[PDB]
Amino acid sequence: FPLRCLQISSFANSSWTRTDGLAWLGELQTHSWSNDSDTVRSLKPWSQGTFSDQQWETLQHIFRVYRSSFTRDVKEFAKMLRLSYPLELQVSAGCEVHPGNASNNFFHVAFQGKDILSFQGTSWEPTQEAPLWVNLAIQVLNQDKWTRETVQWLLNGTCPQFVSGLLESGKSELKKQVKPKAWLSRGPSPGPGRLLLVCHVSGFYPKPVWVKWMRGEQEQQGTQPGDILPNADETWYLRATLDVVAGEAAGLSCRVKHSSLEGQDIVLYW
Amino acid sequence: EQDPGPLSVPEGAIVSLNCTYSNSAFQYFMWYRQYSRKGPELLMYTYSSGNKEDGRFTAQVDKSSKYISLFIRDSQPSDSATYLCAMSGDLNTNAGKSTFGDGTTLTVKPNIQNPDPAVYQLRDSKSSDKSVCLFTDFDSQTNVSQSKDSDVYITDKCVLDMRSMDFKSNSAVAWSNKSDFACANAFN
Amino acid sequence: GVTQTPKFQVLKTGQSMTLQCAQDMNHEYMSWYRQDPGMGLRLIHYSVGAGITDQGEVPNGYNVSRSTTEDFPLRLLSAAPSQTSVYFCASSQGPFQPQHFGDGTRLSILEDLKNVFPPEVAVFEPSEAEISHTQKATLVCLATGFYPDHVELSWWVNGKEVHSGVCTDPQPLKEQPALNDSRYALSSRLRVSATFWQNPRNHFRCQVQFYGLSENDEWTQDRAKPVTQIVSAEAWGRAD
Amino acid sequence: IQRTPKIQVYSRHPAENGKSNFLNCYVSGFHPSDIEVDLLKNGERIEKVEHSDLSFSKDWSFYLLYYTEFTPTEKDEYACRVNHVTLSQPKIVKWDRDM
Ligand SMILES: CCCCCCCC/C=C\CCCCCCCCCCCCCC(=O)N[C@@H](CO[C@H]1O[C@H](CO)[C@H](O)[C@H](O)[C@H]1O)[C@H](O)[C@H](O)CCCCCCCCCCCCCC
Ligand SMILES: *[C@@H]1O[C@H](CO)[C@@H](O)[C@H](O)[C@H]1NC(C)=O
Ligand SMILES: *[C@@H]1O[C@H](CO)[C@@H](O)[C@H](O)[C@H]1NC(C)=O
Repeated sequence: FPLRCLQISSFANSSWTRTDGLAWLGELQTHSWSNDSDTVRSLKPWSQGTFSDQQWETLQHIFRVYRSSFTRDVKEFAKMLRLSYPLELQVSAGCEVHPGNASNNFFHVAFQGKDILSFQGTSWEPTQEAPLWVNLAIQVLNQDKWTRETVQWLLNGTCPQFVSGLLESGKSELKKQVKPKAWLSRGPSPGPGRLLLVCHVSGFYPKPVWVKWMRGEQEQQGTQPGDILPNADETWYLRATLDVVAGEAAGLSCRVKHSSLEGQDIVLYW
Repeated sequence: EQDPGPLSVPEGAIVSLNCTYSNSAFQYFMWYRQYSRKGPELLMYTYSSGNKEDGRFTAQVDKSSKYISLFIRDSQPSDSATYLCAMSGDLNTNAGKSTFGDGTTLTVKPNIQNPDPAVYQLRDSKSSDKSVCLFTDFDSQTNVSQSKDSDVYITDKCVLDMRSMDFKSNSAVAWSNKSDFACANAFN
Repeated sequence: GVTQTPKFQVLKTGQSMTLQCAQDMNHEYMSWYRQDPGMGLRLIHYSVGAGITDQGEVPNGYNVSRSTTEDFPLRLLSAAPSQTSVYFCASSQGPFQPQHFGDGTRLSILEDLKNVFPPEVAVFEPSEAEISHTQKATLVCLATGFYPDHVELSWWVNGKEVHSGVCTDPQPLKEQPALNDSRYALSSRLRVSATFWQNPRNHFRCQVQFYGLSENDEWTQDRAKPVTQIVSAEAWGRAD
Repeated sequence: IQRTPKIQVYSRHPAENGKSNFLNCYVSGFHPSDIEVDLLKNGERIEKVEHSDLSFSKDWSFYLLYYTEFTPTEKDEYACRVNHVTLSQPKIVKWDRDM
């Protein structure tokens, strides 16, 4: 269950800006952070974890200052490094607490889709394929030791402390099981004597699922799974397919294995 | 996270004042000076492990050994004040906000040079009946003793300094409203 | 900087008192500390931003407000002798940045206000012995019988305030060690070269700013009222 | 203009003519963030449409889930109008019952 703090900073020009954040614990979104709000919105009844209201106000202040500072920094770097707008900046920081002592952390920042730099040990280190101006910005960024120190204890101390808290308060919600409903259909036939068999599976929590076409006990090699697409409710949807000749359609079935299915897999024949 | 009690160091000597924060995980460390009848004044602020110089003041930090210190090189009697230390960054101690130590009082005794044993009597201006003599040019090694008699009243050791002549003098004043008050009898 | 109002105040038990605090630095965080001999700085209340206040270490007997992000006033509803202290206002940019402290406020909560008295200021002329053996004259001043310890002593030479050759006792001594509401006494010494004392043209003045009951407060006692007054004693330099 | 979006339209529960359902249009894997998604009912855009918080996958590409409460019929057709800086013309991906 890793914590991923996502940041999306849009800079249309020298005036217009919009930096929005959001946080995920595992597959569930725990926090929301809109450019309009001065507060970090908690989406789950346990999003504050074990942190007291005072601790939570202190962290809230850090992000408030971070947001303001980061924006004036990108703007100052645009002028200094002579970079043209629009600019798209994303920051992906966080950690994962391992059972039952260790915990690794990360802080990656990307520019115009591709990675540019990340915090490594005590300082900002650039990616190998980063543009030569990133090296020039690291020179400025690393000079400020106060931020290099503030990021360092927040990732090594506060992130794991927070994760441990969220895991304790949200345990039940993170361990919840929602049974999926599955049904079959006839896909668009790409051949005159060929039919694409389709297996629909939706409403399953958590995300990990195994949906594969079967003859009997024997697996189907040509099983083409889809993307595990999300629902409005924190559930998911999958659509596994298999292209076979009209005569081979008889006897074929599709097995579905899910943590909610208490051993009893959904076996739907054609 | 605190520091200890009183210290008395002679002029131009290196003063070592330290704070320990075991067991807490502070990140940013402050140092303050507070003179009598005044408010605290920030000396130094350091967030990183190691030393930072600022004139006659060195602020050493050890995040590993969990102890911080302030060194005053060639200390002047000007430095005589209370030295308060505060620490921040620990999200578990006052949710990150600074935690203050109890405080350390410091007294820097002046370089006497020429000593003079004298206690002359001084008559008042407007009222020419009242009298109170002062035992000026006292020794640094000599401590001002408090009076045992309710009638007699003596003041603590005080050091005056001249900005032009660069002269310092340890003076103590004594006064009483008793029938026939003697200078020699008052000093004890 | 931080400027707290007032500097001194003497009040009676169970009386309301709001001591003001200003900050122009645009700091989010603001705090109220009280300092007593031994315990040091104890947090009363703190404000992390406008419309947000929380309890400190010793928050009982006190009220706080943060209507704006510049003013943080401390209020005492029923003031008691347990609140007779030195109050400090501190403002900080953030929870980790260093604080900027005010000059402090001295509070005197008395059960009976009959104990309030201004200081009797008298300047003692320098001795001929210290002017003939050391060739340096030291004029010492003594202000006796004042309660509470809410005074400010200053040395003025020829109209202008002086700081060189000046030394005032930091902790004033009480006349009676048994009595809790005992009058205080403070001594101050001014040392000037033989050429300055002998000159009859130069003038020496010593002012003591006392902080007592305002003309707005009642005074049923037959004796003279102890108001906020500057009690000063004059001394003229002589050649012989 | 760096990465073109992936538009996929699907219902919450298995389609049944008459009963209430939820229509999901999942605009996946695009870059930059600026995207204009409008779910339509027989050509005209559905006014009361909600959407998740704009987020990005590991590869830094963005993803969004546009959803609304609706009712399916044999006559009525649904789709989502997606316009990005990569798309030279707003792409309209029709909702299929079978797929
Ligand atoms: C524990 C986690 C709990 C999770 C809860 C859920 C959160 C909500 C969800 C998502 C949040 C969004 C994801 C981002 C996470 C990052 C967390 C912020 C903590 C970092 C501390 C930085 C200190 C600071 O603020 N630093 C500022 C201010 O520093 C100045 O003031 C200080 C006192 O305030 C000191 O005086 C100091 O010396 C001085 O520099 C810097 O300006 C900084 O450079 C900002 C930018 C840092 C990011 C650097 C990366 C940017 C590189 C790209 C630039 C290239 C531009 C190309 C045009
Ligand atoms: C910046 O962009 C916004 C629209 O995104 C526009 O309204 C504004 O005029 C622009 N400002 C400048 C200085 O280009
Ligand atoms: C984003 O927030 C800032 C204040 O932090 C505001 O000035 C700006 O107008 C906002 N931009 C948008 C596009 O909402």
